[PDB]
Amino acid sequence: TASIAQARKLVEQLKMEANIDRIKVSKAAADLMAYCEAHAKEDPLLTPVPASENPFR
Amino acid sequence: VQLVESGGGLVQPGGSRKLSCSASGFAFSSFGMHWVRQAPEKGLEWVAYISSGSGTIYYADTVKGRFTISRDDPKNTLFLQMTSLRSEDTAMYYCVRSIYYYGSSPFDFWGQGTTLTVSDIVMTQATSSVPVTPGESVSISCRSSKSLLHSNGNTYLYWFLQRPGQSPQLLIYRMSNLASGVPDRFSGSGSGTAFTLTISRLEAEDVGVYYCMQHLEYPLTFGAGTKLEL
Amino acid sequence: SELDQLRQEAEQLKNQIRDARKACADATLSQITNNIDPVGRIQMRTRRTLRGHLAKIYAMHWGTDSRLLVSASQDGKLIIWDSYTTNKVHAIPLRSSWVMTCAYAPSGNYVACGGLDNICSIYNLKTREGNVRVSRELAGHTGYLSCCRFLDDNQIVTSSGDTTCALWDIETGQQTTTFTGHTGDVMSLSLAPDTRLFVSGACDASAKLWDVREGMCRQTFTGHESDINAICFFPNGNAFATGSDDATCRLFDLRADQELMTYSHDNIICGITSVSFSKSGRLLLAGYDDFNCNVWDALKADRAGVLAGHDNRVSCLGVTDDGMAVATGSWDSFLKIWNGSS
Amino acid sequence: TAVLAALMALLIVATVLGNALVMLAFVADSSLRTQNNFFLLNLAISDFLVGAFCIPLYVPYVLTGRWTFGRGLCKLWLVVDYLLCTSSAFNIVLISYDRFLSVTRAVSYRAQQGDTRRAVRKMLLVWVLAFLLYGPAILSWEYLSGGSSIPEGHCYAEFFYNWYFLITASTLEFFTPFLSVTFFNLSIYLNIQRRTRLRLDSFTQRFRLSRDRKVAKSLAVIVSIFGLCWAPYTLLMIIRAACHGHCVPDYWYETSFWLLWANSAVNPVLYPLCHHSFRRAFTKLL
Amino acid sequence: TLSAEERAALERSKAIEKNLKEDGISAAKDVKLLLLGADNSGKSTIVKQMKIITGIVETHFTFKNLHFRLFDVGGQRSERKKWIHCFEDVTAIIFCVDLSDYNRMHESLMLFDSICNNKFFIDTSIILFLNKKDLFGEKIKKSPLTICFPEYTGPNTYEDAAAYIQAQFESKNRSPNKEIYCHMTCATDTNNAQVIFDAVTDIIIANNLRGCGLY
Ligand SMILES: CC(C)CCC[C@@H](C)[C@H]1CC[C@H]2[C@@H]3CC=C4C[C@@H](O)CC[C@]4(C)[C@H]3CC[C@]12C
Ligand SMILES: CC(C)CCC[C@@H](C)[C@H]1CC[C@H]2[C@@H]3CC=C4C[C@@H](O)CC[C@]4(C)[C@H]3CC[C@]12C
Ligand SMILES: CC(C)CCC[C@@H](C)[C@H]1CC[C@H]2[C@@H]3CC=C4C[C@@H](O)CC[C@]4(C)[C@H]3CC[C@]12C
Ligand SMILES: CC(C)CCC[C@@H](C)[C@H]1CC[C@H]2[C@@H]3CC=C4C[C@@H](O)CC[C@]4(C)[C@H]3CC[C@]12C
Ligand SMILES: CC(C)CCC[C@@H](C)[C@H]1CC[C@H]2[C@@H]3CC=C4C[C@@H](O)CC[C@]4(C)[C@H]3CC[C@]12C
Ligand SMILES: c1cc(Cc2c[nH]cn2)ccn1
Repeated sequence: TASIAQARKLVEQLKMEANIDRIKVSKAAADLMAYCEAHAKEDPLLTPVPASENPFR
Repeated sequence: VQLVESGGGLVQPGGSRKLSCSASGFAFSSFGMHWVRQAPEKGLEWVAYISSGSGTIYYADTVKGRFTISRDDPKNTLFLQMTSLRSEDTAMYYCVRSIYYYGSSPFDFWGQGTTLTVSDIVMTQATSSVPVTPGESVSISCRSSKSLLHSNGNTYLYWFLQRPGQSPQLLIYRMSNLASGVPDRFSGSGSGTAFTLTISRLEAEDVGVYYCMQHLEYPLTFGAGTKLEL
Repeated sequence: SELDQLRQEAEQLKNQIRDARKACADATLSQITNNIDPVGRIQMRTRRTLRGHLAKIYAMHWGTDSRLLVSASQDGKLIIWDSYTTNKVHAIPLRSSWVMTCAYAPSGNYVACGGLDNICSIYNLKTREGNVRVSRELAGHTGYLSCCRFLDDNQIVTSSGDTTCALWDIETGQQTTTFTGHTGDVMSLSLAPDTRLFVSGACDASAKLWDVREGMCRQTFTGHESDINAICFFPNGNAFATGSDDATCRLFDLRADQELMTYSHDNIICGITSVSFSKSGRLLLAGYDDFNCNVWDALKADRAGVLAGHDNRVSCLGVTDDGMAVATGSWDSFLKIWNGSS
Repeated sequence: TAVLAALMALLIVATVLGNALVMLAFVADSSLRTQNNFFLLNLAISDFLVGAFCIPLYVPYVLTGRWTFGRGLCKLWLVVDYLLCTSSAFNIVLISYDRFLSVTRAVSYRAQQGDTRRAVRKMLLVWVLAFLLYGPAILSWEYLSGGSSIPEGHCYAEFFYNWYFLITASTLEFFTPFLSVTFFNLSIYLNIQRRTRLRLDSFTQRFRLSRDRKVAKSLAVIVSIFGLCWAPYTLLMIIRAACHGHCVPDYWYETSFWLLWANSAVNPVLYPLCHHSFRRAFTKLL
Repeated sequence: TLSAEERAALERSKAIEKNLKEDGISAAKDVKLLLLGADNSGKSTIVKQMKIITGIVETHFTFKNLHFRLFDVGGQRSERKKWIHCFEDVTAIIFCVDLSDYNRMHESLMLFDSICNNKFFIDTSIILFLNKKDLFGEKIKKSPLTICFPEYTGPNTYEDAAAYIQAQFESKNRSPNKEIYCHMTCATDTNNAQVIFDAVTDIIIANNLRGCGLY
């Protein structure tokens, strides 16, 4: 009775995942794009800092 | 962690004496060791330094050539061989451990000291004594002839507290950091050559003499010391 | 009878979720980010080379001060480096040399590691004795330890090859919560910035989102074709990226509950070992079996640059908290620090 | 005339950069720190200075026919030239002795492999013994035998026409090293053949037998090239000393003279290039 | 280095670097062996004098001035190809096969093929062990070898039956550069340490010859 016990748990888990609220992909894509734009200047790898401000000269 | 000194006592002028510092409860071979002396009714004076691994040895000018500092790592014993002892050498000699890596706290533990009786950046603490009352905020000032701020961003200024009858204890290391086991009421502030130790909500235990030491370069020099009295 | 009926209901639920995800898939991230300008060519130089490991480096982790880092090698040595000076701050001899993961506590007082010995060992870096000592050995996993991350000085999350993740109370040495549901070996985990959620990637080619406090799986992310080896949260916590053996990296969204973008190239046919984001999240850096680290444009899925400075697998990488530099560890026993110049 | 100048320049070019890559690869790679890797560096160091200091300085001696650099500088060149070639011969014995230990004392060789303290100590002994063979002899021959028989404008060893010293010096410089290299490379072949014989006593067995033959050809070339470059000059010096140059053609001496320096250009091809660890380092740099 | 504390910090780092080299030199003097085989193939007691030093079980012993470290990975029930690359720098692989178990005989053949042709063990030699050869000879009388190998058509004698099984495993090796050291051992056999030492010595010489540039 191992398979039948596992089947009940797997079905019950899928119910929880199917009841979540999902936003549109366009809404989710915009938020990721917005965060990158807002923090672009404080990203040293994206925009390398002048050598005076680089600890790894 | 324990540091017990022995070998001190009354000696004749021009004689020789061997001071020992036995270490227990910590990795002795990992710590550099200093000898610091304090003349009776005087401030602290650094004597010698031996690094971990015995590779680097420093002496104060007043003792260089007469004193020899050595360590025995397997026995966890620190030695100070003294020769041609003068009346200027009459002091209490303290054994001080100090480990050096990024973010370490040198001079964190001091020994009880041994008494010997014989028959350069200038650190200034102009205020010898300060009358204080419990629960009131107190500020102590220290000055240096040279800027203690290094190009790496560290300001190598240390604060010590020597309560009456007790060995010195580290309060502030590198001018702002609070030593382990020290209440948060102590705060170190400074810039360039002028430094301030602020003690908010002073208590009975804080009564004592406060010394500022520079570790920017050798020889390490101490201030005169500021005494707090009720 | 009952078993057959139940497994049919699972298929209906899977179709319900797939239809639900397709309903909210109105647009594509590629379409959204078409207008924005590319990041250009990302050129990074090796500022530092950390030498001293005498075997394959398997893991590295930056400290929160963006200066100290811990690396693990199978020479049985945990080393803590001062990256500014290349000074070695500590060298921790490991009881078991088969280490696969290492973690630096955000407080800086502890480091953790563990591998094929099925143990997560906690090391105290700030002791009155002046040496690093083992403070805790977390036993309870029945498979190898693949990843570990501190939440604080008292809590750590570990993923294992026994298909489970665990949340541990370090002071008591017991796992308070066990996260079950993966059908394969869990190879990696990433903590959300608020440390309320964490994602894990397993060898069942799926990524599961777990609630730390509640202790259950909130969402499951599929789309990879082979074992997931690496996983990393987006800096705002609303997305994560994975790396698998199918030579692809995928960006999954938590709120949209689906994949948003795939980062693969036709020349790339090797597995991915490590993934990380830049501070703004615009760059996705991935380590590969072909000895290289490819810098991707996270929004546009363009290969921005290549870090080619290792003669063996890039086994691990990490970006500092301030975003100043990226470290790469490799099977050639070297660590390298990279950043660009104006 | 100009052709001879180009050939000498080519030998200078090949010897300098050829032995420089071995030194460049040794510095570039930090994993090349086994005692064998140090010994190959020492051979490269000895041969590098031959093509950079000795051969370039000797070019005027051939084109002009007279030594115009002075009596004092000639003694320096004689000592350096005899030191480097003697050290090059002693390095080859050191490399062959190293390979002899790896096959025979395999357990102990691997235990002591990577011990840089022994490698540096054995490297120093090569240079110390190399100097003691010709250093004191060249410097103190004029000051102990009376005058100098070397005509003004000529630069060669004081014992150039001596018969008793040349045969004795060459015995400890080439005759003993050549028999040692022959003995060492022969014992490697016998051990490999014997070990494979017990192994057999398929596709795998064919490959192992083919590998042993490839080593045998590699071992034979090493002994042959070292013998081919050094034997003519070493024999000519002893023969020419007996007849004082009457029985030896003048142009024959120079031809055998350049064979020893030609050995400094083939050594990088033999030991480092055929070495597996150094071959990867060459590809890594280029 | 300029600061007084930085100079002592640099000295501490140099002292650490020196100890790392000393540990690595002592570590390189050990012969690391990966122990593989079936679930019950005699790998637990392959050497009598060895002593143990869910996880990886490491066993070490010293034989004729050579230190052997044997790692048993049978306790790892997880996916092997996720952690088998941790042993890419192993000196040799010891594979144990039980000749008295026909049911697991075909299990060993497919297990041998994957390890022999693994991408991380191309140049790694294998010391194949065929244990319980005395029980195989006793059991070959009533039970013919054709039960486990239907394609076997040779004589039913013990000498040929054991040789056929050995040839089956060596047929899995598709790389001419790999050398397999097969040995027929009993339960009461007490020279397995010598067999490993003889095989490892041959492997070391091949490694040394590569190290000295002859290969
Ligand atoms: C790299 C290769 C080409 C080097 C070749 C070296 C040999 C073949 C060349 C270089 C130097 C040349 C010698 C230079 C000087 C002399 C002395 C002269 O009175 C006879 C010719 C003779 C003896 C030349 C013979 C050929 C020679 C020995
Ligand atoms: C005319 C002479 C004096 C010029 C100098 C030649 C000698 C002294 C120079 C030239 C090449 C140099 C070597 C170049 C590379 C290395 C590898 C390094 O890990 C140790 C130092 C070492 C071994 C150097 C030692 C000194 C060296 C051999
Ligand atoms: C072991 C090896 C490296 C030692 C080498 C020592 C060499 C470099 C030293 C020791 C003796 C020195 C020689 C002593 C005497 C003379 C005679 C003088 O008119 C020219 C310089 C000259 C020729 C010196 C050249 C350099 C010299 C040969
Ligand atoms: C013209 C004459 C003087 C040249 C003499 C060459 C001698 C002095 C030079 C050239 C090669 C040098 C060696 C090259 C490599 C090493 C290994 C290093 O770890 C220690 C120093 C050591 C051992 C050097 C010692 C000095 C050395 C032997
Ligand atoms: C007076 C001297 C120069 C004449 C002797 C020349 C020959 C016989 C000497 C010079 C260099 C010497 C070698 C130098 C170094 C070693 C390494 C040592 O571990 C074994 C002996 C060995 C291999 C020596 C063997 C003998 C040797 C080859
Ligand atoms: C013999 C001869 C020399 C001098 C020489 C001959 N050829 C080139 N250089 C040096 C050492 N041993």
